[PDB]
Amino acid sequence: EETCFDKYTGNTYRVGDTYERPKDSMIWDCTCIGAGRGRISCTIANRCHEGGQSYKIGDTWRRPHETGGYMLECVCLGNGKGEWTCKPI
Amino acid sequence: TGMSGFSETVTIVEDTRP
Repeated sequence: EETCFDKYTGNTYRVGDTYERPKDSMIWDCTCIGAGRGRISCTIANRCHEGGQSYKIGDTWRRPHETGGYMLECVCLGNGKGEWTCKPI
Repeated sequence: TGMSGFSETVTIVEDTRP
């Protein structure tokens, strides 16, 4: 069985396993690819890292609008671009 | 009245057994 070991999580994964790796004050979405080299690919392209937190696609959060009169609700869209959008509450 | 943006967008590939 081909595996990947992640030195941060301390776990051994099989090919195709996905998992979270907290690092750099963010959360990386990692995949054990293997490829005969214990190849791991990790990405934040489908997370939003905003207001010091890590959000998955569909997660929401709040931040004040620049005018200060009202709050925004934001949602993480991802789109391989860490895309998020916010509407007034 | 709203706001939108893009977070840091990075992909890392590591060969743990090169």
